[PDB]
Amino acid sequence: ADFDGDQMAVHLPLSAEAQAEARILMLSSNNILKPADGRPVTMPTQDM
DNA sequence: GGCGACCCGGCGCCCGCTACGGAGTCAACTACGGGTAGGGGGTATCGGGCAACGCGGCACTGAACACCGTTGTCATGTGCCTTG
Ligand SMILES: [Mg+2]
Repeated sequence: ADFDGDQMAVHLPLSAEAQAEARILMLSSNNILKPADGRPVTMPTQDM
């Protein structure tokens, strides 16, 4: 997702189970490593 | 005469979402006959508006008895005086 111009859908987990999964499984901070080859993907390089 | 290419048909698909324009189009006819449906007309049936009149507590009716309280009342008992 570059910032040239891009829209991103936002979805709402409703049930207690859904927000539980989103809190535990689908969290942004528990997916540092890319599943393709198990290397970091959450440290981009453009500016920092 | 099954192999064989080849030929052909015939089919199967062809990243993701939002968000983003409108446009809308060429050749019968009449007669009948019914039946439904509308309209108003009139009619039986259901629904809305009022004071007595159901109640009840108690209250008055005190009236007529009852419940103590009272000073009415009586015939009948002590104390002093007179005579045996
Ligand atoms: Mg982009």
